[PDB]
Amino acid sequence: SKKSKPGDGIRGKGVRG
Repeated sequence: SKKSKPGDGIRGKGVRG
């Protein structure tokens, strides 16, 4: 979800946490 972590669901743009 466009941050930094290895998965988001919107590819691996990085989940928000």
